[PDB]
Amino acid sequence: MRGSHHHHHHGSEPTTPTTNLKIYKVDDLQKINGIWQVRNNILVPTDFTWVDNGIAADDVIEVTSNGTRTSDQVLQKGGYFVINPNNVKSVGTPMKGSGGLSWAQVNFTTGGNVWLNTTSKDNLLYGK
Repeated sequence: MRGSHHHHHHGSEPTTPTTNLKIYKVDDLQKINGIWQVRNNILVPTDFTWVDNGIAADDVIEVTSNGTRTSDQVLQKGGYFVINPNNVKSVGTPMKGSGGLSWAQVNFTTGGNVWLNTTSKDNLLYGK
């Protein structure tokens, strides 16, 4: 209503950043909560709370071994991926449960809440 009208477009000429979102490991992804969910042996040795600790793959973007973002467009487990940071709202507070480590609530685009073994901040961002 009040000053709520404002349209803007992005840029088609992105420079060379220094914080490239390193690869993830698609160790196991299932149709979870009506949304494809992802797991990696690093952040998900096993037992990714499909509930919310599982990554709604839709929220992320599968990259190729070289780190190529959105190569196929359709996520698939058994490889690697990259969580679209732009689809990312933020990286939330961690919680110990999926095994014993630290799994943090990251706020993604579609799945909203998406947990990941947060035993590394560069984990989500980079996959550490």
